[PDB]
Amino acid sequence: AMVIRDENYFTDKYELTRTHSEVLEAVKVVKPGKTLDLGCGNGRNSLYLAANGYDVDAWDKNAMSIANVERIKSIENLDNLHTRVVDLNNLTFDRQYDFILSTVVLMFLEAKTIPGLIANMQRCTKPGGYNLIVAAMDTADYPCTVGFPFAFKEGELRRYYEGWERVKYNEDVGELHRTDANGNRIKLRFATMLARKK
Ligand SMILES: Nc1ncnc2c1ncn2[C@@H]1O[C@H](CSCC[C@H](N)C(=O)O)[C@@H](O)[C@H]1O
Repeated sequence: AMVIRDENYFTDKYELTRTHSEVLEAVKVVKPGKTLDLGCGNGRNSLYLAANGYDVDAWDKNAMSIANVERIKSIENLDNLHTRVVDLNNLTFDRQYDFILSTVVLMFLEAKTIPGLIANMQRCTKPGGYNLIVAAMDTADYPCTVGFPFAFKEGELRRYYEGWERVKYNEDVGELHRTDANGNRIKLRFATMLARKK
């Protein structure tokens, strides 16, 4: 009978990393609706959203991760969560979405993919709908020497989203989980954006 699905629910039951903070913020303004999670991983954001009345397409290239989302989906009876194993470097999609999110994924994709992928996300977003992106940057103050095949330049994500309402946009310094030669978390700027299409 206990129907609450908070940021502890999947985290504690299935040992997932807690729901991304920007997803927890986003849902304060983005109403439940049709959702697309690009590079869903082990599902921390897709399961949280499906459990809270969003209809979610959860896509990733890691078959083991998608099997894990499927397994949890079955246990929890999340009939509004739909998984696929895909390659974002060779994918085009056509449905209309209320909300598309890609959190800490785009830096793993080929540089040639990004302009077309961003264009596809923007085209597949309903007017009034939202896109949430968090991704690594490469800047003079914080070079990306981590080996990501892609990283945003300073101002680049802003420019992609020039005609959108930027509910949140920043390029703040964050940390990777991985550590450097001295065991200190690697520091990089990340483009974080929550944007609403006009
Ligand atoms: N070419 C590709 N196509 C689809 N997914 C990819 C990809 N390259 C990396 N990924 C996925 O990107 C994810 C990065 S980890 C971040 C996962 C999730 N967005 C979260 O916030 O927890 C992994 O699940 C990885 O498999």
